[PDB]
Amino acid sequence: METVVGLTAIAVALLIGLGALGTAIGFGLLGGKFLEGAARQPEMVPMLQVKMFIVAGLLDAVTMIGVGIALFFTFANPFVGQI
Amino acid sequence: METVVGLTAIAVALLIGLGALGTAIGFGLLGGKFLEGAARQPEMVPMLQVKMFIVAGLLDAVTMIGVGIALFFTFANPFVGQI
Amino acid sequence: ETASGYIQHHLQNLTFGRLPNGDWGFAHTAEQAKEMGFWAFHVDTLGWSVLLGVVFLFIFRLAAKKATSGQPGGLQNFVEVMVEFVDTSVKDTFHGRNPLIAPLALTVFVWIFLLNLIDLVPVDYLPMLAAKITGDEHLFFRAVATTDPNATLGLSISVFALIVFYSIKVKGIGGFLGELTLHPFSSKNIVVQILLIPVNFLLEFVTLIAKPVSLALRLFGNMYAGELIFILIAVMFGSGMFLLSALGVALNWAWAVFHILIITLQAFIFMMLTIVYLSMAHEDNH
Amino acid sequence: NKFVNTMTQKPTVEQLIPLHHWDYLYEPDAKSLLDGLLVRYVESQVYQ
Ligand SMILES: [Zn+2]
Repeated sequence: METVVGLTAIAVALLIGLGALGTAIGFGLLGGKFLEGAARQPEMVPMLQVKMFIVAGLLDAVTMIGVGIALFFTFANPFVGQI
Repeated sequence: METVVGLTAIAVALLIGLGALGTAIGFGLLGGKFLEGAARQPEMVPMLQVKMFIVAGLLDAVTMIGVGIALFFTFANPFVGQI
Repeated sequence: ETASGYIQHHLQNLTFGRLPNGDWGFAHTAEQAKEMGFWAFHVDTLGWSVLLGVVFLFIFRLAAKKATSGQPGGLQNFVEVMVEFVDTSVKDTFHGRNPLIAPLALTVFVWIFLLNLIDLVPVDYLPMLAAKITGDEHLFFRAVATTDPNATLGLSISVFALIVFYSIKVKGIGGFLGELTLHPFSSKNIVVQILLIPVNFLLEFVTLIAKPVSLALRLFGNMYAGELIFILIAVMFGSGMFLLSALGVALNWAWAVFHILIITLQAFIFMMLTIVYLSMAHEDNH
Repeated sequence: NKFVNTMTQKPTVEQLIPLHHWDYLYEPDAKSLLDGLLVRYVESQVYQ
């Protein structure tokens, strides 16, 4: 058990950590274009905002599937049941 | 068996974590150019959005294969039955 | 007591459920609370969420049951600045006639802000006042309701029901499955559209399920990590030293000055994603 | 003189130097373009 349980804490840290790394760089690239678009067209700000939040759903989908399987490995364990 | 099951937990975290990292940065790049184009040509926005979703399918294609194989390695295990 | 025991006690909820013999009793230990299954209730979460929601609507009703339509009194001037702010936020995103979207956004913003604000009061005050009023010395009691994943999941799974509802109510059952299987990729050839249904379903279904989870866990993560830092800074004062109980005050002050910005911002993001996700369920965005 | 009609010429003093929601791509710097376009505008006013 000690290895299957200790290598599940490393599994959890990579599922949430690699997702935390990619979402902070992805929203910083997406947001950098939203703030310039908001300057080039001050009257388009309400349209640019609703379109940015549509992209945000695509940007975080795989990251959020990983914060769920990581929480599922932290309070339940599909590997410990296999001895 | 405890080493195969423990290494499988890390294999699963590595499949989804690298996919989360890649798609989040990929959509940050793709979506950033969609907001840049939407600001210059607000008449083109409905056409640009259709072309953005054509590319979104190519961007997440391999990532989906990775999360499909990752879930397969948690609820079933092709390695445990090979020992 | 030890620092580990002090931290372990602050992370347990007041649970009530099916004991080994009877459906009427409070758990006295964390294990006795984990034995209680899905058919249990956190009485501190439901006692803080319901009490703060009724205080908000009662105060907003006092300024609606007697609205002047002329020069406003101090109370109604504030309530109208909030309704005007929410209505403007909804009109810059939603263009339809739906009467539910505007009061929902006001309810979501003001309630979440109040459930988050109780984190600023000192962390041992309410837990000890509950123990002194009850006569116990081992009573579990957590004040900040948005630090419980069940409370934040309840708020998002309910917004998700309204998203699946309005999507079927205006697009029809055919339009709901159409956006879920014929969008974003469509083709004239019958063999091609059938081979594109699995690809369209993977793309659209994943994004839909991620909406409620991301709304609940963004709120839970910012509040749970926010209170953990206050509990950890309180252990610096538990040491009893002088040059540590002086450094702790600076960290607590700096963290509270930072946390009031986070508490205000998290209520605004939850409101804006509720407005955006309900508005994109009323039109074909593709 | 301003050409009011074939029978009337009006002498005038006119100021020169002290002079839709989409943007151009501005291939060279927009500030550089302005520094050039304004000189062509004053010359075109003097020529007219
Ligand atoms: Zn569509």
